[PDB]
Amino acid sequence: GVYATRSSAVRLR
Amino acid sequence: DTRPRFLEYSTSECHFFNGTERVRFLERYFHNQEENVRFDSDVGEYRAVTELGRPDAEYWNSQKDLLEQRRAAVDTYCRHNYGVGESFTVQRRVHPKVTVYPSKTQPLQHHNLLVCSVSGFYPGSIEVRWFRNGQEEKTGVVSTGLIHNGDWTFQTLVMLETVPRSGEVYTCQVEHPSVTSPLTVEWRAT
Amino acid sequence: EEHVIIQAEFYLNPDQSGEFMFDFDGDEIFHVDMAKKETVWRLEEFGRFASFEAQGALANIAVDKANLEIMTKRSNYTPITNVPPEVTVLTNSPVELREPNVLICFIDKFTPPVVNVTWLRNGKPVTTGVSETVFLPREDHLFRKFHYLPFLPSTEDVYDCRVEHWGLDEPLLKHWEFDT
Ligand SMILES: *[C@@H]1O[C@H](CO)[C@@H](O)[C@H](O)[C@H]1NC(C)=O
Ligand SMILES: *[C@@H]1O[C@H](CO)[C@@H](O)[C@H](O)[C@H]1NC(C)=O
Repeated sequence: GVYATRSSAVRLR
Repeated sequence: DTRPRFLEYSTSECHFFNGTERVRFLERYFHNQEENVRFDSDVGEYRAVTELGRPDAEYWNSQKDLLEQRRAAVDTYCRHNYGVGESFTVQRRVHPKVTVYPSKTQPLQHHNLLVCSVSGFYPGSIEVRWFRNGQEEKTGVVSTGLIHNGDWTFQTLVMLETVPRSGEVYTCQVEHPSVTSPLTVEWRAT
Repeated sequence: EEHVIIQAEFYLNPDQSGEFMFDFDGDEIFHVDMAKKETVWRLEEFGRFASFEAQGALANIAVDKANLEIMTKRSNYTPITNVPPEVTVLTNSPVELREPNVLICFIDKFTPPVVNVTWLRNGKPVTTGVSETVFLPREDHLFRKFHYLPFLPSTEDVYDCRVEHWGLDEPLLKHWEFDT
């Protein structure tokens, strides 16, 4: 099986 | 180096109850040890933890695609990753090694400390008790507490403060999820 | 809970250091070597049962780096407060003379995640057979770290784990010697 990454969100600039 | 440091830190946490029957997902964003914004699957939206995170909670809650990614995470991310490593994490069981050796509360003392060493086990839940001649010893028991070795094994030392008399037999008893019956090891006073 | 899986990641300035790892109930499942852009399994055998695309971690680190720049401006360049570590030296099993054992140096409750660790045998730096973990997460969001030194127990050898951290005025040395 393949571990999934939870992508990170980019903060407001 | 005395230059100021700036640390950006984030966790994506999956909390499992009763297998994967109940699952909670938490995404947390930190800056210099201060948590300022989080997503909690109990809520279904981002919430500011501090004022510094308010712009991001509002910004991220305006992104419907991001929110629905996070709302599905307990399934697509948490339950998925749980299944991926289940055989070698959740079902990991390593038998403890149990030995007993005498010690001293201070140098220049007679052997007045019995050490029950319980090592190399996984998971970390363990129960260690002392007996003397078939009777449980509940006083004078001191321990290291549960020690993590950082390598998917644990250990503990459970010590009994006692003055052994000739012919006395002490027993260390250990319970651990890897066994369905208690492990016992005896020590005899010379 | 019954189990908790945590994906932890950070990026640090001005060191330009990033880390990405998975934690299961306090143990590391794997981390990503940023230099080699490769997955590193905590136990070798893990790699035979599962896999991970390291490129996913590199992408998150790029986001963490971007988010750091944004937060540093927002907080008016407020520096992190150093929290110095607690250090404990122990063996992974009861010591028996001439019986191969492992010294463990546990570095705990510190931030930022930067440390200099040296093993000393009789006051001399030793690097043979040493190993270490990456920075591991805590519930209070401080960090921990493990260093290991395999050794042959003797009555004529003493050991120290020496730890340097910006929160410390002087290096912290934790001692080990054969117990009578
Ligand atoms: C940063 O400085 C600006 C400009 O003076 C100020 O408005 C803001 O409140 C400050 N933010 C802090 C101290 O977190
Ligand atoms: C580690 O040592 C290097 C020198 O090799 C130094 O520049 C750095 O500041 C040290 N780090 C810590 C945390 O003391």
